[PDB]
Amino acid sequence: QDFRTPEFEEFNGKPDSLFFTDGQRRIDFILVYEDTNEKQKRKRQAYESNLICHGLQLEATRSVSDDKLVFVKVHAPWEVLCTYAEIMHIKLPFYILDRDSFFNPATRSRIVYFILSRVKYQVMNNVNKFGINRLVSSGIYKAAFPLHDCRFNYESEDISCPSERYLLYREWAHPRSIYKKQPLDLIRKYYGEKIGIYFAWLGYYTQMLLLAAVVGVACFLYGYLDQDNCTWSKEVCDPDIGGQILMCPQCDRLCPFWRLNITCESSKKLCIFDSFGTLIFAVFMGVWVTLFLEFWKRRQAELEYEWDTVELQQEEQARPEYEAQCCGKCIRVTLCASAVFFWILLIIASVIGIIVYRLSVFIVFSTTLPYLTPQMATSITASIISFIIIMILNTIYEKVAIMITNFELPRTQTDYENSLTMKMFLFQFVNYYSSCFYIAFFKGKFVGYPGDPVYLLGKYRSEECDPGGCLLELTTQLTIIMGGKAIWNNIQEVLLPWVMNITPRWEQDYHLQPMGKLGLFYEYLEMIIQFGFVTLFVASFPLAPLLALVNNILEIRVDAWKLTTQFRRMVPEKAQDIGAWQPIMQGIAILAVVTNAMIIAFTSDMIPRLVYYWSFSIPPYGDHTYYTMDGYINNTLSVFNITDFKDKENPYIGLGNYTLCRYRDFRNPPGHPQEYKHNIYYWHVIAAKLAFIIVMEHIIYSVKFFISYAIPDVSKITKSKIKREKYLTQK
Amino acid sequence: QDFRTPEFEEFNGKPDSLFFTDGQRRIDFILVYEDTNEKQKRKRQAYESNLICHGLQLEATRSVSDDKLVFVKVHAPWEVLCTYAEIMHIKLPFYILDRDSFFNPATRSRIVYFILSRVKYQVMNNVNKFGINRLVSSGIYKAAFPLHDCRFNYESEDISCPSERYLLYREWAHPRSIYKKQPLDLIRKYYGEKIGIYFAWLGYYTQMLLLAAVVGVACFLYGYLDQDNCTWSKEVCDPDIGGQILMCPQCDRLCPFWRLNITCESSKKLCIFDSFGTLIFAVFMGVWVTLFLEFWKRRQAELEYEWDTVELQQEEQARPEYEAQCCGKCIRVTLCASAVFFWILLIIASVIGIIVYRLSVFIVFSTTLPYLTPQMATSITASIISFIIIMILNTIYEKVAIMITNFELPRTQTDYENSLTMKMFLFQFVNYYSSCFYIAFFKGKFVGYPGDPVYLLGKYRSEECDPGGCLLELTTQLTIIMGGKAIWNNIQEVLLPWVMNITPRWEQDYHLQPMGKLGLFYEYLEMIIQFGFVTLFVASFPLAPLLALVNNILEIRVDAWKLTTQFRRMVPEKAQDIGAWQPIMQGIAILAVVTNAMIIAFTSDMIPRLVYYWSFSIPPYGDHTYYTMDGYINNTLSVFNITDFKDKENPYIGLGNYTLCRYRDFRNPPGHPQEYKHNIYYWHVIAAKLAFIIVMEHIIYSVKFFISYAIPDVSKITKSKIKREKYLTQK
Ligand SMILES: CCCCCCCCCC(=O)OC[C@@H](COP(=O)(O)OCC[N+](C)(C)C)OC(=O)CCCCCCCCC
Ligand SMILES: CCCCCCCCCC(=O)OC[C@@H](COP(=O)(O)OCC[N+](C)(C)C)OC(=O)CCCCCCCCC
Repeated sequence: QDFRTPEFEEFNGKPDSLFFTDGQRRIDFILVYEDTNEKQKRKRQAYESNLICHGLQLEATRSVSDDKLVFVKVHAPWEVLCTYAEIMHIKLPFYILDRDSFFNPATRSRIVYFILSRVKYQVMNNVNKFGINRLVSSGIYKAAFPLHDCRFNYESEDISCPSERYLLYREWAHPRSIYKKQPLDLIRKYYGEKIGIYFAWLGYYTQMLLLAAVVGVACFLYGYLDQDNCTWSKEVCDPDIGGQILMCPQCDRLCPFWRLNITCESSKKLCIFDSFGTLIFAVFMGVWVTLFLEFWKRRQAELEYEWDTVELQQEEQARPEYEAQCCGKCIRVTLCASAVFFWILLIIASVIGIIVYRLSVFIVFSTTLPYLTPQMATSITASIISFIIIMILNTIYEKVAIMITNFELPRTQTDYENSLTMKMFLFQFVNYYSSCFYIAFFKGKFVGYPGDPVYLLGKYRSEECDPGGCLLELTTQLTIIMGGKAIWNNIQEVLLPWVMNITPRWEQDYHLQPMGKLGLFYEYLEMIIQFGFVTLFVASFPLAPLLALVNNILEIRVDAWKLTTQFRRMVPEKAQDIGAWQPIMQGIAILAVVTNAMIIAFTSDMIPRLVYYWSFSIPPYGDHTYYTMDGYINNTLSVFNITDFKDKENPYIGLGNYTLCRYRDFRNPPGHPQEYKHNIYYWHVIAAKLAFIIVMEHIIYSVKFFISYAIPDVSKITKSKIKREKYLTQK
Repeated sequence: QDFRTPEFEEFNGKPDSLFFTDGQRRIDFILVYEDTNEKQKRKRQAYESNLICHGLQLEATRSVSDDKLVFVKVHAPWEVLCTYAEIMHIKLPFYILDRDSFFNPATRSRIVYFILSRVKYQVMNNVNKFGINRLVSSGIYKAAFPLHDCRFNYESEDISCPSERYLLYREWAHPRSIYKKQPLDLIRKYYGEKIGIYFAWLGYYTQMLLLAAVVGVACFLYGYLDQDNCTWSKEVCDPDIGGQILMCPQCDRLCPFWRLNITCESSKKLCIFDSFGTLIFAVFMGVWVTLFLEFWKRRQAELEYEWDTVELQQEEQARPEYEAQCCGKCIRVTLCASAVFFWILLIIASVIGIIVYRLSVFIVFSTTLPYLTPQMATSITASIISFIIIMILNTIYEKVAIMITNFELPRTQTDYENSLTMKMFLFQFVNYYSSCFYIAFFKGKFVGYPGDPVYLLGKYRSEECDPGGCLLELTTQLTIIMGGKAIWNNIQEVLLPWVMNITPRWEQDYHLQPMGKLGLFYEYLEMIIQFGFVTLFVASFPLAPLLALVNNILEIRVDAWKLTTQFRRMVPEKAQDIGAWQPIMQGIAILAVVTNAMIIAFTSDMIPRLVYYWSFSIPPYGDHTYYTMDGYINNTLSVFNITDFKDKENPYIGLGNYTLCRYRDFRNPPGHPQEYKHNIYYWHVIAAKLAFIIVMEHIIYSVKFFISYAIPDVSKITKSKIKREKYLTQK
């Protein structure tokens, strides 16, 4: 009730003062309020009473535009600065040249934020009810933000203070400054080591993506230049050889007998994407991943020394919702785990809907066709509809997961962000990569011969793949999803405000958007999901690091322009690493080695070509003299006489005027004793596929272990600097 | 020259005083010397001068038995105790009840050892030439040991001091106290947290080996009880079926045509060791390994809290050899790496000598035979000769590796122990497990059909395996090596001093053996090598954890009796973990998952039995009705008509009066078009083997990752104790 703030001067002489009316002390925080309201007014006055009794100097100012709002300028004198600096253990370099400039205003802002989080506001209905975040959650204060130095598109009128926001906008956040390196010490000094380590991680990720994109475009150029040497494509759309294959139908009855002449252009793309260049690129990408992780740990330790992020934390004060709300926690985490499991089953049901749509619209496209084949058109529209489902479901799960982790009770903001990180990454992982996993590993891998086809649930045959392989469909789906997400983000964040185009400093900072309690987390998530698209399916097509590099180069500058201009100034924090995203990245790495090996083995369909080249064109099995690839299509596809194993009994007879069809499997001809069991060539191919998985997995994992053992976790320059600062501190 | 020690009292009133002649101050160290000698005498007197000038109180005593030796009792007063306790940051619990008993004499001994390592002994030929270890390396002091409390087999005569060595011998080191648990706080308090963490690791290793041995003897009892249900053994030594197989010869000419009747007893053991019980045990042993590592990290963090081992280290003073001796370091480490690579190539040449011996003595045993077959006798004598070579080579490499790492120059004792650990573990690893790796993975796996056998170097055919499999020979080799090492250590350390069966305290402690600069390191190495025998080849036979448990139970007590009675009292040190042995153990774990999977797949020969049971006894391939195992031997072994592919041209004709032989491979009969290429059954078996490797490796590694994620790295009780001590220290 007593000890009100010093009353309003409201002079508004300079538009950007960043100082009190006496001009000798600097504003650190701004607290905004308005004026059943009498007890809240007593509450605010008691908070300011305990605030002045703690030692912070205060001032009021009524707003010149809207007289309901009152702005409270908060300054910390030097004494409480030294006491709470010794309390929270801030590392310092020494310079007593200016007491005001000894602490940069980021450090002053986090000191005043610690003081505002410690102050009790006298409400003892529940005893010891304290906090500034409780006041803005209760609504008696609207915000407790610090101030920006100046406008971004102008110069600070005060020549005393540095116009650091203008310098950061001119050198880092302008889109016509996209070529310059990020000034990382300015970003750290102005925004804290939680934002600075994010932008350092993003710049380093951009450099490693540049390396991977250079090697990927080299391998893709090798494939595109060596697309003429490929023999099986030239054989499959030779009209004499592939035109007379007469492939067996794919659906039950409503699909006609089709020839293998039609897939030529498809195979003319497919040899660019399943060649030896993609194998060399995936074997490179494993080593690139372990280089990425090891040099990230080196850069993280270098930032840990240089930005002194290991300073001692506080006791991690609980959330105001957890203080205001408080076997039960066990059934709560069980209920939220069952909810996220139910949502994962919903996205699996969406994938099954994509399968059923693929079958039905393939029948429709086949009957409406009389360039692009019906299979490629079916795959393209399926990928489009699928990606639209991905966008709808990830927005809906964003809202639902916010509500789910708000339903259960975490203790602090760290545990809240960790639980939200876990469930959000789990559904974003499954939601983005489940369709690609089904295309790569479970599409056409379980269908039988046309005499006894397999039925998944009855009346729906499992979808058959093209005789070249399902790698082109996986490439189409992956490119559609990744490019659609990149174009969606570059229309939402970049194109929208670009196509859209006196008062004091605190009033200008009020008319902005706060960053939120999560902050950079969502942005982090995008890159992590993008990381999986770089890493899990890199053998699908090698041009994914180039698209990721373009999206990352634009993402750095759109995050910079969002953070400098759009968002309010946040309280600077300390962070030694990115958080849970580094264990998530290591898990994605360890899984994606296996995923790349299984994409080259099962999906890419180059191991049958290698086995036919080395062991099946030889006089024990083939009529050729030496190792050669011609005659691959005629000796690969199995022959089927029309003898249904089975009650309709007419899948192919009603439209068939030819007695013999061919199909993509490795089984015996019908004249054989074991007429439709698996051939010796099938088991040769399967043994070679699993041997390739074992050899590539063990070689890549041993190389990654040896590289992680050979590269030190911290650089020699950083060890020398640590030794030098220890030796100078000891004296 | 000045400030000599206070002169000799030599009263020798009590045999165990552990106090000075005044009786108020406790002896902490004993420095022994004797008396071109004049400069060394001046050196010793200058060392004692700087010692008394630092503040330590000294006393001399001439020896009553041998008058050349002089014993110097070293006491630290309370002032220098507090100053150097604040210097080296010793954690304390508070009790000023006795100033002498505030620091236990282990802490007093390590304080006085720090002081003796800091003191400069005035020799400024090379400037600042300092250390106590330099004096005992130079020979002017013989030793600088602390004192034991009392005799082990008697009670201390002084009722003031606790007879802690007698209590430790009575409760921990006596072989008639083998059933009691180790008193770990007494071991830690008396011997430092370098010995205490070793014995805690050994006791915990014994408990986990007890668990693994219980499950292993359960699986072995399942195999031994279910040895009658096994069908292929009953078929192979049925005289009607296996007696008429007439297997094809193994060597070139001097091996006769042998029948498969002879292997019955061998197969009667082999079904005990390749059954489903060993597969279940290896799948269990992966989870047991990750449980071992996770609960070891939990116990290590619990000891880290309880024994405060994380206290701040000093600057890691260099070795006296490195101070006395000092592109060059690069060529030195290159030369020592080439030396250890040359020695590894020598042990590979010894393995090749074992191969050549196996072939030649199999010919000799086959010609001298007219129970045990010649193959089993050949394997047994080969394992005996091999194990003798292992013992000779590991002793010789122990001496050679000491000389090699003494040739190159490490800076400190930590780097010296790490380099010796690396090269010693590398050769002990290769030396112990190379013969077992060759038996499991490269024995009989590369031999062709008897028409075109393979020659490794010319005139020597690669050795063929028995049709049951090489798992019995691997079991024999593993049991011989492990039991021979255990019996060798229990004859050398245990049986030898057991079959072998006034003066002051410092004279009794002098007539002992010092522990050495390496200490427990060699003992550590044995358990680590034994750990590989528990882990890498556990699917060979499941009774290896039982033998390891017996050897570990005896090893705890022989290390206790060595350390309490035989060895001199060492200076207590601090250690947070075991050292390099924990990364070495994690590497052995990660390798041994793969090694167990490849032992079950390639060596165990149960995947051909499963494939014949499920897919080759069926009317597509077999004459049987349902899944059954009878007819495995007749339908498994390939048939060979005598048609040599090839200049001797008579390997089998000279002793052969039968036109048809059978051999252990999966190839076609001679009437086939592809007469001797690999069968469809071969590629089915190979694909099933590699699928088993992939499935078991990914399942075991995912289970190990999920268990390492599910179990916390530190216990909840230890977190509560850390919270409580932090909350009490904050007040
Ligand atoms: C861990 C993260 C991603 C896991 C993805 C699982 C991949 C599953 C692969 C699969 O379904 O293959 C099953 C069969 C069929 O072999 P394919 O060569 O696909 O036969 C169909 C191709 N063809 C129509 C031209 C004849 O192949 C086999 O019989 C070999 C089975 C080996 C499976 C190993 C999976 C690892 C499980 C932990
Ligand atoms: C990493 C630590 C330990 C590594 C140990 C390496 C193991 C090598 C296994 C091996 O040599 O097998 C080669 C062939 C032969 O298959 P087997 O079934 O052994 O044929 C001989 C058996 N038979 C006489 C009854 C007919 O089998 C194959 O063709 C499949 C080759 C797959 C090799 C995977 C090794 C991983 C290398 C990094």
